[PDB]
Amino acid sequence: EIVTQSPGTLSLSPGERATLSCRASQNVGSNLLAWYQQKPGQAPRLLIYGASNRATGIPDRFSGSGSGTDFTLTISRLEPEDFVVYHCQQYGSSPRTFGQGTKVEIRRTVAAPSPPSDEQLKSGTASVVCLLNNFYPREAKVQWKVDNALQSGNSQESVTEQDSKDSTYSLSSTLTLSKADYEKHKVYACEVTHQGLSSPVTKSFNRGE
Amino acid sequence: FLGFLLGVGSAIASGVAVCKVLHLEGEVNKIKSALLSTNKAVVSLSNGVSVL
Repeated sequence: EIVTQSPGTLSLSPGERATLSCRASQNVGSNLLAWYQQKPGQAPRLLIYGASNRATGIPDRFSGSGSGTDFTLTISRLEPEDFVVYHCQQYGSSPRTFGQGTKVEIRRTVAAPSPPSDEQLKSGTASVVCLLNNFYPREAKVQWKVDNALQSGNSQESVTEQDSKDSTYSLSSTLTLSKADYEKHKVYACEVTHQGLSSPVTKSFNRGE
Repeated sequence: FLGFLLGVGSAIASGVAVCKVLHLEGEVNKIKSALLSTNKAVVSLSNGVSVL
């Protein structure tokens, strides 16, 4: 009834074997477990029904196994089109419950990474950006520094999707502060950790253009 | 008429067997859950038989 999936994100090179787990709080009646594949921004596609039977037209690289509490979806060798989300649904009891989903992402070499505004300050609030680019290992931008001091709850992170032919790209971090705090300080430093790099880059943020 | 040479069968023996299987624990619950979103589904009973 609970059916939780594992792991949250799967990092595997193309052509490798993928193993996705779906566990249940209690035994699923009649092994009525289904696996769906969902591409970004479209309807799910049914892969497996009955926990072992693959649907019509599905390539035989997708297979299902398991019983009772634990079920597994295996992709024998991943195609480039296979790096999408995968859901497990139980339908041996009412109500039918899905899983949280598992993301399969391309694994690659480690990364290649390539002040306040006036009008906004004039307009009141201000937002300082800490941006990055083509990078792989999912950890981009960590901490802010307002006059050598850390802050929490006033910054928002927002990342992109993996690239098509380089499997990379990066995150945007916006620090929002009112006009009473943007002009109150004159430095907006930043420390990044594990960018596939050596030291945090471009941490100079003198108030002014 | 050679009807006295015919054998003696049991017409609803197979159906009565399915009725008896349906009385086992959880069989009716399996059918009820299967017929939740549709009027027609295939159910595998405890004895390994799949029945519409």
